[PDB]
Amino acid sequence: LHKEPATLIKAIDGDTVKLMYKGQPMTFRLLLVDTPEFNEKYGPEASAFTKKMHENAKKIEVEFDKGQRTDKYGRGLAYIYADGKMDNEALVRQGLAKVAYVYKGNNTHEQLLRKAEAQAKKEKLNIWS
Ligand SMILES: Cc1cn([C@H]2C[C@H](OP(=O)(O)O)[C@@H](COP(=O)(O)O)O2)c(=O)[nH]c1=O
Ligand SMILES: [Ca+2]
Repeated sequence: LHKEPATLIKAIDGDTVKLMYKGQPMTFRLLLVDTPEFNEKYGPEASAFTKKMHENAKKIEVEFDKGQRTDKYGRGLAYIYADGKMDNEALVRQGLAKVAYVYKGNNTHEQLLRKAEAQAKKEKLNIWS
């Protein structure tokens, strides 16, 4: 798997973001995670966490997995990195997302994320308190 450039266009919520990728605007959905929707508990905090991660980044990258690159809604499915740090991992480690939507063939970073989730639950963070 490999990292490719992208630039912020705009925040959407905890697990979706609008990025410019290969010079085209696209909505991206983070692989292997589920943040609460804005209107749910820890939804606002998830959206704030991801928004901040992308605003503060000098460099954003997207990394597709081996399988499907777009979902049925036309959203890109990727691991996204902010200054080298994986958003997907960072959300789970903070208890602001669960591991979820693990489909065969797009699951390269599953166990990395599950390790992060175990550590978040151990610490009873956010969604696990
Ligand atoms: C994360 C992810 C979501 N999805 C689809 C499945 C879900 O379909 P349904 O909308 O039919 O439930 C939906 C969940 O996204 P959200 O969690 O953003 O709503 O997006 C994928 O198909 N592939 C994926 O890798
Ligand atoms: Ca969600």
